[PDB]
Amino acid sequence: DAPEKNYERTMAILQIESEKAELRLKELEVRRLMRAKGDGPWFQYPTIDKALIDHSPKATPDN
Amino acid sequence: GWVRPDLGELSKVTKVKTDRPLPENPYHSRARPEPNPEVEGDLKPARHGSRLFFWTM
Ligand SMILES: CCCCCCCCCCCCCCCCCC(=O)OC[C@H](COP(=O)([O-])OC[C@H](O)COP(=O)([O-])OC[C@H](COC(=O)CCCCCCCCCCCCCCCCC)OC(=O)CCCCCCCCCCCCCCCCC)OC(=O)CCCCCCCCCCCCCCCCC
Repeated sequence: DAPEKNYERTMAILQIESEKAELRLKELEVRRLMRAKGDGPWFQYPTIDKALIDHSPKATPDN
Repeated sequence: GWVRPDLGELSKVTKVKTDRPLPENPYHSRARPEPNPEVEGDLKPARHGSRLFFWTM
């Protein structure tokens, strides 16, 4: 191969691998913040659905 | 002149005209927590795949 080919192919490899490495570091930091705060789409453990609540007028008033 | 109600009448659900306001918060509920933001936008493919150590896809 030409040294141009190896050289620019190496630059392509280094761009792809450095972008993957920065995305992995961002993935670690995103997971840390979402586990700490719970305000992301991940780590959303379920609570009780409020579509189960009966809002009908019950038998006794004080409720 | 009082007619005794027939079988079925005293168990009806009636309507009542009131002059008091409707209780706007009878449970005294405070402000609800703001929900988590949903996802919006189209689904682009994964940037350079799985990124699992050396697997390029
Ligand atoms: C126009 C329309 C039509 C177009 C058609 C174009 C193609 C025409 C031909 C059609 C057929 C296409 C076949 C697939 C394409 C080539 C794939 C390839 O070479 O990938 C290079 C792949 C990565 O190299 P690359 O230079 O970065 O990428 C070049 C391409 O861009 C590769 O592309 P990529 O980077 O996008 O690849 C994605 C990713 C690239 O890979 C990675 O990201 C790296 C991680 C790969 C897995 C490493 C695992 C290591 C630990 C386990 C090791 C297991 C033991 C080894 C095998 C023991 C014996 C069975 O793939 C994987 O992760 C898949 C897992 C590995 C399977 C590869 C395909 C095998 C198909 C045939 C299997 C036959 C048996 C062979 C032995 C089984 C094991 C390969 O090479 C390796 O990982 C090394 C192993 C060799 C690959 C298999 C070679 C296939 C041909 C085998 C012929 C001889 C068979 C002899 C008999 C049976 C065995 C005794």
